[PDB]
Amino acid sequence: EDLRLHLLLNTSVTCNDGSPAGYYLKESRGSRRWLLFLEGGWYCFNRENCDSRYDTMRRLMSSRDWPRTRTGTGILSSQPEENPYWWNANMVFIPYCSSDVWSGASSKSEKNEYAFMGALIIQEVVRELLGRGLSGAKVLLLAGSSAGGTGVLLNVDRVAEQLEKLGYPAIQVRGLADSGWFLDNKQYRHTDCVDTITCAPTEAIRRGIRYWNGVVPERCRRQFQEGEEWNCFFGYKVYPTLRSPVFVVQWLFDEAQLTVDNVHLPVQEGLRLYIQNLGRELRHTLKDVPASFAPACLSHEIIIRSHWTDVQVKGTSLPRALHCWDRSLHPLKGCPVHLVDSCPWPHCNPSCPTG
Ligand SMILES: *[C@@H]1O[C@H](CO)[C@@H](O)[C@H](O)[C@H]1NC(C)=O
Repeated sequence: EDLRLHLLLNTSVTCNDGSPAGYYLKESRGSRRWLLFLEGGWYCFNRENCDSRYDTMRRLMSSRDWPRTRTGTGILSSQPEENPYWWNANMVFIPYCSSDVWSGASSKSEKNEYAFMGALIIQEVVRELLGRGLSGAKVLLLAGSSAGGTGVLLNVDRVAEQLEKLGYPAIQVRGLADSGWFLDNKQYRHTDCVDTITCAPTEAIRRGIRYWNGVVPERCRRQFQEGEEWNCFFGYKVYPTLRSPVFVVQWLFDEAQLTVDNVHLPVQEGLRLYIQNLGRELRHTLKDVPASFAPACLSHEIIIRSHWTDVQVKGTSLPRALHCWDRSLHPLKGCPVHLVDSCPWPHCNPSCPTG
C-alpha cells in the first residue's frame, strides 16, 4: 500500500462536495522522472445525475472516505517485474473527484451545489509537488485513463505553460492518454437527449461545460470558439492543437465507446458493419499520431492494470513502446512507437485481454 495520501494544502481546491482534493505520492529519490496519473470514471452534467452519482459513487465526488494509502499498479507499480517502463519513477495518483473530465474551474457557492475543479486540481497538485521534489524533475509524464485520458489531452499543455511561467522551463512535460480518445460518431441506435441515458456525449459534454465552467486548451478553443468547446473533448480534434508530446493508447473497440454508441454484446450484418467501421474510423484517426498503441480488442483502459504488459501489437508490448517513445524523445531499429492493429474485429489480436 505504497502511495500515501496528501490532501491539498490549498483547501479552496475541492472535490465536488467541497471536501479538499488531493493526491497519493510515492517518492523515488534520485529519480528525476515524475508520473502524474489522472483517474477516470465518466462524469456528471446536471443536478439530478450528479446527485445520483453522489449516492453511489461518492469516492468520485468527495475525499471524505478516501483511504490513507493506495497500492500502485501497472504503470504506477514500483516493481520492474510489473512495470518494465517506469518502475523507478516518482509516482502520483490523482483521484478523480470533480466529475468534469478534469476540465472544470468552478467552486461550490450560493449558485452551485457542486464544485467542478478538475483543471484547478491538476494545477494545484503540480504546484504543491514542486516543493516535494518535482522542482528537480527532467520529465513530468501526465497520464490518465478513460476520462483521465481525455483529461491529459485537455490539460497537458496547461501544465507545460504553468511550469514555464513558474520558472521551470527544463522540465519536459509529456502526456499519456489511455482510453480517452473517443469518436463523436453516429450511435448504432439513436436516442434524443431527453435524460442521462439517452444523451450522447456530444450533447452531455456541451451541457457539462456550461455546468462545470469547463475549460479547454487555448489553441483548440480559438479554433472552435464560443459554444463549440465541446469539440475539444474529442481526441482527434484536440490532439493536433497540442504542443506537448502525447502518446495515445486506445483499444480499437473500446467498451465505453460502444456503450455511448448504444451497442452492447450472433452478430448480424448491420452490427457487424457498424463495429468494423468503428475500428476503421478509430484507426484512421490515429494514422498520423506517431506515438500510439491501438490493439484490436473489445476492452477498456490498460495502463494501471497489473497485467498491462501482456498485450502486444505487431509483437511489441506497451511498456516496450513507451520505452521506445522515451528513446525517440532523447525511427529506431526494432523499437517502434506507432503500433496500430489493422485486423478488423475484436480479439483478432491473440494477445487481447481475456476478461
Ligand atoms: C488556491 O487555489 C485557488 C484556486 O485555484 C487560487 O486562486 C489561489 O491562488 C490558491 N491559493 C493559494 C494560497 O495557493
